[PDB]
Amino acid sequence: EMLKRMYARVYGLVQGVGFRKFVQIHAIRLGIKGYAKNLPDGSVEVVAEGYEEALSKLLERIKQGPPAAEVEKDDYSFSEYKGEFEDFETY
Repeated sequence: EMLKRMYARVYGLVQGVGFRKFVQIHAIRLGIKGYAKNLPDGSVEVVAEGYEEALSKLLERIKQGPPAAEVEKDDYSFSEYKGEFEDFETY
C-alpha cells in the first residue's frame, strides 16, 4: 500500500494563530486531501488522505505549526485509505 488515511490532533496554542490555513497550504503543496477543524476544547484535528510519505511530511508540519503556534501535545493514527475526499478544506 502507498496510500493511507491519517488522523492527527494537536493541543496547545493552536487556535487563533493561523493553524488551519497553514495545514491547508502544506496539504495542497503535498497533494493531500481532507480537512483541518478547530474543536471546542481548543484543539485542532486533521483528517487527511494521500500517499503515506506525503502524509508523514504533513504530520511533521502539523507538529510544528506556523510561527505563532506552540504545539504541546499530539496524537495521530494511520489507517486504510478510503478515497473520501476531493480537496483540502478547513472547518
